[PDB]
Amino acid sequence: NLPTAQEVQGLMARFIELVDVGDIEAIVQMYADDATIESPFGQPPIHGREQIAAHYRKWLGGGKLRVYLTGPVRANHNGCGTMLLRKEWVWNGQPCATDVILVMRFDEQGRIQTEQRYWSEVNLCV
Ligand SMILES: */C(C)=C\C(=O)c1ccc2cc(OC)ccc2c1
Repeated sequence: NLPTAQEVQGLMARFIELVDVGDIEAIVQMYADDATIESPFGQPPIHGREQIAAHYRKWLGGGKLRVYLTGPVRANHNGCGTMLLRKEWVWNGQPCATDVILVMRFDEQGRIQTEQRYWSEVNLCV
């Protein structure tokens, strides 16, 4: 009854494609109304399309954030998918780069219900 692996792959691919061009309005639509993006920093989770919109607006509004799909998009048949990305930007006045594993869980309507992210900071200074 949930989205097949192929659908998940396509959806996450499209998600990356939407992030690449900074289509925030389109991105927010891919999430469920009560979607949740858990924090990888031990903060309380983002919840609702409003907070998600604000989050993506904040982080993508600048345009100075690069995101590259490094690994292939994998997915099971439990409506869950995973992918490996590299994020590159600069906070304050210090260059920053990190590898990120995104895990997305889709609902029966094909929208993102729960999303998790796992970081691995890239060595740059030494
Ligand atoms: C990349 C430069 C940043 C993130 O991917 C990022 C930043 C902040 C949050 C907060 C949160 O819950 C408050 C969930 C995910 C992220 C992701």
